[PDB]
Amino acid sequence: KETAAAKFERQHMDSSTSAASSSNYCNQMMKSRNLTKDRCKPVNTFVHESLADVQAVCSQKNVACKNGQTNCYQSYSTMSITDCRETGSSKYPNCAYKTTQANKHIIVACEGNPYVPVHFDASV
Repeated sequence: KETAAAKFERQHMDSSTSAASSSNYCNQMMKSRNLTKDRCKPVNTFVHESLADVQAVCSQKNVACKNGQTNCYQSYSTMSITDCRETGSSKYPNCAYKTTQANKHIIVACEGNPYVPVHFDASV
């Protein structure tokens, strides 16, 4: 099964472009990233920054998540993003989206495991 981290890259990362190049960006990207495979995902954001810069947000500003959890982080700087929002005519399998370009701070939930001892090697 696809990992949680890979699924985030698939749904949100587009470091290959600096911004949405046209009004059909979302229609194309929601389809090519499989976000319209079985249903039309309603709202989705793509981030036009390097994978290193997006992963770095996990060590930036800790803020509360929408659901009340405490593992969300907000980027210190704004980032180039594209908001994809379904239009009213959107009807699976013919999903349809409005593309909006923005420069905003992103807020993402991060997961990992702390760097801790896992084996005892020797003493000296």
